[PDB]
Amino acid sequence: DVRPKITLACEVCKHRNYITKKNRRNDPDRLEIKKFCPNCGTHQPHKES
Amino acid sequence: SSSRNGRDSAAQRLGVKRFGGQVVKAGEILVRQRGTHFHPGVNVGRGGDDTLFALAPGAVEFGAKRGRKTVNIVPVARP
Amino acid sequence: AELKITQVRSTIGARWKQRESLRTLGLKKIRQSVVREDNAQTRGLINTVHHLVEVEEVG
Amino acid sequence: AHKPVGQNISEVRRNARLRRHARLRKKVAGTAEVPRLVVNRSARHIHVQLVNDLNGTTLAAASSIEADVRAIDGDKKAHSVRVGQLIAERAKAAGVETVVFDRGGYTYGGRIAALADAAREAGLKF
Amino acid sequence: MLIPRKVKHRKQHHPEQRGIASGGTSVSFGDYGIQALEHAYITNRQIESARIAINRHIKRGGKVWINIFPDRPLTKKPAETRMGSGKGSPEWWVANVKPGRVLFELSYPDEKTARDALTRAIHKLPIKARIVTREE
RNA sequence: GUUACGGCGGUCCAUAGCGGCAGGGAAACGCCCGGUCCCAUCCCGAACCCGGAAGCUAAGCCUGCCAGCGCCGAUGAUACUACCCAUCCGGGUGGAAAAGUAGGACACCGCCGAACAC
RNA sequence: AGUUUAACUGGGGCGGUUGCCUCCUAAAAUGUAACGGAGGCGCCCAAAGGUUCCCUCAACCUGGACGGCAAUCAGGUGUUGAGUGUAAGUGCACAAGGGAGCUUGACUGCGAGACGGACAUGUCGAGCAGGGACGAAAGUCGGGACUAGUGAUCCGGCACCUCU
RNA sequence: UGGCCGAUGGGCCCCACAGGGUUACUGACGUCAGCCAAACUCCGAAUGCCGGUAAGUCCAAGAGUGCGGCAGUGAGACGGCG
Ligand SMILES: [Mg+2]
Ligand SMILES: [Mg+2]
Ligand SMILES: [Mg+2]
Ligand SMILES: [Mg+2]
Ligand SMILES: [Mg+2]
Ligand SMILES: [Mg+2]
Ligand SMILES: [Mg+2]
Ligand SMILES: [Mg+2]
Ligand SMILES: [Mg+2]
Ligand SMILES: [Mg+2]
Ligand SMILES: [Mg+2]
Ligand SMILES: [Mg+2]
Ligand SMILES: [Mg+2]
Ligand SMILES: [Mg+2]
Ligand SMILES: [Mg+2]
Ligand SMILES: [Mg+2]
Ligand SMILES: [Mg+2]
Ligand SMILES: [Mg+2]
Ligand SMILES: [Mg+2]
Ligand SMILES: [Mg+2]
Ligand SMILES: [Mg+2]
Ligand SMILES: [Mg+2]
Ligand SMILES: [Mg+2]
Ligand SMILES: [Mg+2]
Ligand SMILES: [Mg+2]
Ligand SMILES: [Mg+2]
Ligand SMILES: [Mg+2]
Ligand SMILES: [Mg+2]
Ligand SMILES: [Mg+2]
Ligand SMILES: [Mg+2]
Ligand SMILES: [Mg+2]
Ligand SMILES: [Mg+2]
Ligand SMILES: [Mg+2]
Ligand SMILES: [Mg+2]
Ligand SMILES: [Mg+2]
Ligand SMILES: [Mg+2]
Ligand SMILES: [Mg+2]
Ligand SMILES: [Mg+2]
Ligand SMILES: [Mg+2]
Ligand SMILES: [Mg+2]
Ligand SMILES: [Mg+2]
Ligand SMILES: [Mg+2]
Ligand SMILES: [Mg+2]
Ligand SMILES: [Mg+2]
Ligand SMILES: [Mg+2]
Ligand SMILES: [Mg+2]
Ligand SMILES: [Zn+2]
Repeated sequence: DVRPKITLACEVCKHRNYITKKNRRNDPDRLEIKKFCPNCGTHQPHKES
Repeated sequence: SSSRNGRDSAAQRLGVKRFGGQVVKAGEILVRQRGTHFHPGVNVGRGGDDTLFALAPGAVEFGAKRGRKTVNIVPVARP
Repeated sequence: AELKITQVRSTIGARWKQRESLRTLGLKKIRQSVVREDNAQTRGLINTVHHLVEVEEVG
Repeated sequence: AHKPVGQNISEVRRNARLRRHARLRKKVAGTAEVPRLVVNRSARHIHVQLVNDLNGTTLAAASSIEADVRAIDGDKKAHSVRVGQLIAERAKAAGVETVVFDRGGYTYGGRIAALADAAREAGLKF
Repeated sequence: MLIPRKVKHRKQHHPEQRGIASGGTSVSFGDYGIQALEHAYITNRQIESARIAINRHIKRGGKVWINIFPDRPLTKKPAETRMGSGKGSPEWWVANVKPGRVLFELSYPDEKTARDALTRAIHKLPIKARIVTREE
């Protein structure tokens, strides 16, 4: 849809903490980022969903 | 016959907002300039949108240096 | 020193700032006599409202 | 007969040096408690000053020119280390311990790095 | 038929005419010229007609100048259209004029014939004017 | 104290810039000599960095002189305008430009560090 | 059978517009209308973000040949006249302009005080706690140079919790 | 808008690879000068506004700001100024 809608989840957490938009046409590979989510209290890569 | 014009924008109400020699308190805004009509000085913050403010009580002071315009705050003497 | 001020024309239809300056001088009704100090500031007042007042100088 | 039809490399070089130092100088707000440590390097000597921009007046400085330091036959790494130690001990005598370093327009590495280290483990924490 | 060949925009606001004409207040180029008196519009048609009147009589000798040039557009809403509905279309171009301006400039041998031609130009012009020479 | 020296600095940053002319290598400055080791070329030791001081101040820098050009700028007037006016019609007091003109003008100054002298 | 079938409108109707952004009109604080003059928006971006570092053009005379007025060039006047994701204005060489290296701050919870708001809202922001990023460090880092890229409330869907 | 060399119209009567619009053109640049602009400003006021100080009306305007009860009004006209 020109710009799909993507959620990001922690690994131990598994909490839909971060949400962001992308161009799926030019990025068919899933998005990887290192970030922070509060409750487990430390940085940790977030996955796509 | 019909017109294709007639639309406009809002009115952001920009422009300097604390004038030279005034007494301003911490976290106070000084100007709202689209471009860099002015330039930060000691105790002045460069905003996320080219806005100017003060990081310490005192009296604002304009002044030209090197042919530009820069704002600064002189801390008024403590009574 | 001292000054004698008397308004010689009515305040009606005059610039608002001029009317307020007249109130400052303290002239309520036309042709009122008032005595004031000869300061540069009152001199400026009279100069500004000169078309409405006449000044008679005493002392 | 000389007719200039272009630009000059060394002239633009000096201008560029001043330019690039300008970025850092812009930020630097170094008071008497936190003066700015300026480093100048030549093709034959190195010079360093410690100044408080508030008055634009220096506090202590040294360079390869002084006879005792020139007495060192080594190269400019050794010269820089010795000069940095002199700066450190002069600053200690004057009573200044914490300062900020100015890249002096040159890129970090080599002689500048040696000077920085020497100043660091000479007691000058910055 | 003088007309600017391209501008930023095809229409301009109403004018302010107040003020004494400063530009070109003194004859310079030729040796004789007209000088207007009162604020007014001058249409491209008027300018061209005056140019024709001057030129065709002067014939061979001498050459003319035109210190003015009609630049600012104008518009007039066609008849039978209730006012409103946006600006009209441009009809003619006009050049402004202020008291004391010089309109035309001539360098021809004889003062009498120069005066005569410029007098016809005056009569064909829309606003008062009069002769003036180079002298201080 | 002097200096025909180098860095950092100032200044409602061109009265301080540009152009032409002449001169400087004791020290410093530049250019400079070569790339094992640091480091770099989206290739190149051009840039940077590094080792050394054989050479030279041509370039650049500096200083001195030149009004060719930039540049600052009177008094005066004019434009302009706050207020008030007279049955429009422009004047009375206050404020006072821009451009142009005589002219001015080839920066000044602070702190440290180098060669001569004490 | 109960109903709906807009307003603006220089009478209505037909046309055109309906929110947002830029400039002018705007009378040198702000603001300030018109079916007035002119233009765009309903995005883009894992980098076009952050940071560190290097560096700066275009204008310019000549052409071992193609190759020309212009392709790449270097010598040696070179001060934005070139440019800066999407219009205009405001800015920008101390870069907001490119390249690279690394990497995620396009963080988490707060927020001194302000700006604008009739109101709901909308904008800016130093500092405090954890962790991380770049740089040895100094420090900068809470999205893109800024200003458009937007939608209230209800009803519902989905995940986690030391709520009932 | 009017002038100036104008090589080179960045080009032409014979195209020589070389003399002239030996030919009235075009002539670019720039320079001499003279206007114009709401979306041009290398300039730039009187006004207006915001901030500080001081005197005055200070037997009070009935001055301001906040809070609280109360309704109107959101059909303007004209004149002077831009
Ligand atoms: Mg969240
Ligand atoms: Mg606007
Ligand atoms: Mg008018
Ligand atoms: Mg106007
Ligand atoms: Mg006439
Ligand atoms: Mg020697
Ligand atoms: Mg080499
Ligand atoms: Mg030389
Ligand atoms: Mg040289
Ligand atoms: Mg000048
Ligand atoms: Mg000069
Ligand atoms: Mg004077
Ligand atoms: Mg009056
Ligand atoms: Mg009259
Ligand atoms: Mg003047
Ligand atoms: Mg019913
Ligand atoms: Mg209707
Ligand atoms: Mg109607
Ligand atoms: Mg109709
Ligand atoms: Mg305004
Ligand atoms: Mg209204
Ligand atoms: Mg559109
Ligand atoms: Mg990046
Ligand atoms: Mg070259
Ligand atoms: Mg960037
Ligand atoms: Mg770039
Ligand atoms: Mg608060
Ligand atoms: Mg911490
Ligand atoms: Mg922060
Ligand atoms: Mg942001
Ligand atoms: Mg940002
Ligand atoms: Mg509902
Ligand atoms: Mg003239
Ligand atoms: Mg203007
Ligand atoms: Mg401007
Ligand atoms: Mg105003
Ligand atoms: Mg005040
Ligand atoms: Mg009372
Ligand atoms: Mg009440
Ligand atoms: Mg009520
Ligand atoms: Mg209503
Ligand atoms: Mg109404
Ligand atoms: Mg109404
Ligand atoms: Mg009204
Ligand atoms: Mg009416
Ligand atoms: Mg009115
Ligand atoms: Zn987690």
